[PDB]
Amino acid sequence: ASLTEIEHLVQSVCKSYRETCQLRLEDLLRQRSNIFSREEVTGYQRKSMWEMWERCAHHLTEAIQYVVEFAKRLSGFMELCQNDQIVLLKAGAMEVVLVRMCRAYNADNRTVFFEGKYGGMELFRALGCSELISSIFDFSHSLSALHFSEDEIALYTALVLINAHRPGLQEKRKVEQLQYNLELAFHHHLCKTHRQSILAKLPPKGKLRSLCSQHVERMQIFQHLHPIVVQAAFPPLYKELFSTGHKIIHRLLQE
Ligand SMILES: Cc1c(CN2CCN(C(=O)C3CCCC3)[C@@H](C)C2)cc(F)cc1NC(=O)c1cccc(C#N)c1
Repeated sequence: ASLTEIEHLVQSVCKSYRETCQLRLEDLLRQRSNIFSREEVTGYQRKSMWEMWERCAHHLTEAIQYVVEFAKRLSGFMELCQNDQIVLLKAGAMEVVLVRMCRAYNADNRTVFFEGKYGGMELFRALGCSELISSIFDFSHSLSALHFSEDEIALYTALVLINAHRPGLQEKRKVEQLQYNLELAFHHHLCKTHRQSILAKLPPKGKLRSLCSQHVERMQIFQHLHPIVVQAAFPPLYKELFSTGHKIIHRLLQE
């Protein structure tokens, strides 16, 4: 790629992201005074572990589905073979969702948007995975310290997804070339806006992987203790991507 095509790639990624956000950033910031009362928080904490897991699993499936659309809209992704399309989504989808969580994070009061209002991490105590919750909140705290623009989150999450080191890629070189162009795009936009300082502050790739594997771990614990719940009440896309016990992704991609 030459320079003018890199700048074209920057706009293409920013637009693909814009069209595939679960909510506009405005909508998330207009709601910041809308906070769960002490009684609604006690309601969340008195809920059973399995109902809370189901409501979070449902919420994650919606977020993941917008990430699939982002991938379908992302320049060059549909050109990869279906096997690498699925390998990339299987590994990266939760990661992009983890990065995207910071838009719904309010670092003043340390609350997150969840089912219509903002609450702190004590909302999720019924999950019984307080370590993972703390890590997500801290991760989201770190990303918010960097004051990402929407364009930056667009470019960063594109690289989070288009990772040519994912085990199982059949056209590894074709993914590396796409990855290189997106990296060029990202770094060009950072340079043009005088934001290269954030390069040293981005989370290591082992942190995003750590959060994901912890998600799979705590969920496998939960599913062991409640196997019918996951079978009966968890969204199919969520079970495919994560549980012990490629086809919904297949159809999401075909459509
Ligand atoms: C809810 C939320 C948490 C809390 N966290 C606990 C449960 N979860 C798990 O993974 C649990 C850990 C293992 C199983 C479930 C996450 C889903 C969420 C942190 C955070 F930083 C942001 C959010 N909310 C959003 O990001 C959000 C919500 C609605 C719309 C949009 C948009 N656009 C974004």
